[PDB]
Amino acid sequence: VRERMTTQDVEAITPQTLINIRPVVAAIKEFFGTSQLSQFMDQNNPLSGL
Amino acid sequence: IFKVGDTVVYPHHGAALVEAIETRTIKGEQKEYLVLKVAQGDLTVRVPAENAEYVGVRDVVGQEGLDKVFQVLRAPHTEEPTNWSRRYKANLEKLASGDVNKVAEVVRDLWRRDQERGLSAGEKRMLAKARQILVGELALAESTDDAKAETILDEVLAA
Amino acid sequence: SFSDPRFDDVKAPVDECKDKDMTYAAPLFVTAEFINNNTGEIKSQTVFM
Repeated sequence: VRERMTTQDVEAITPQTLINIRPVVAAIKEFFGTSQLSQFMDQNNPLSGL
Repeated sequence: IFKVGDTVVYPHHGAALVEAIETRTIKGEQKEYLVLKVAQGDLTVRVPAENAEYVGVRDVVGQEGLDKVFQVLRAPHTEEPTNWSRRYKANLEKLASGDVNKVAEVVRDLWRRDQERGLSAGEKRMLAKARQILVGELALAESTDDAKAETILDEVLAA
Repeated sequence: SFSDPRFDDVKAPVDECKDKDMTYAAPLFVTAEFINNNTGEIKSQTVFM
């Protein structure tokens, strides 16, 4: 945001053009998958699931 | 000058309508922000009434302005020399100027190009966005429909 | 400036997510806001997050 906050031309930018979500979405998606606290639910019975 | 329901152009976001003017105070000064929201961008933008022309907002183009912009789209051959990249920077600047006449000159130059040679991807995206904003302006200047304005374009481009 | 994170409803119910491998999710909308100090404006939208 602050990077392209100046490269863009003022009196022309919109927040839609400033906000880039791709780093956010990549960060989340690389958390839930491939992170040693995001595990396969060990469900070989209700107690292990619990 | 401005009131509710003013179909108004806003550089660079094209046409848009005002809903009201809110009595908000900034720095001890209850400025009369006009709350305007655009159709294309899908966003609202409120601005003080004072700095309207300074930021560049404008009443829609009158019919004589429409006549002049048609005459500019029916303009002569006057063209730029070599270094298409030079002209890319140039006409991109023209687009950024947000003037209807200059944008029409942009779309006419790209029309005589893509009719004859064939643009590149960036060139075509340029012409597409320019034609988009110009169609929006013409549709809300004639007070008419969308496809009608593009048809008027293609038929005025022809002559 | 940001504000007001709101979730619309999920896009796929649970069983169908599990079936087609769709990750059971839901969209974020964040009412952004851009303000220029020199002249004074707002660019307020409803961004997809």
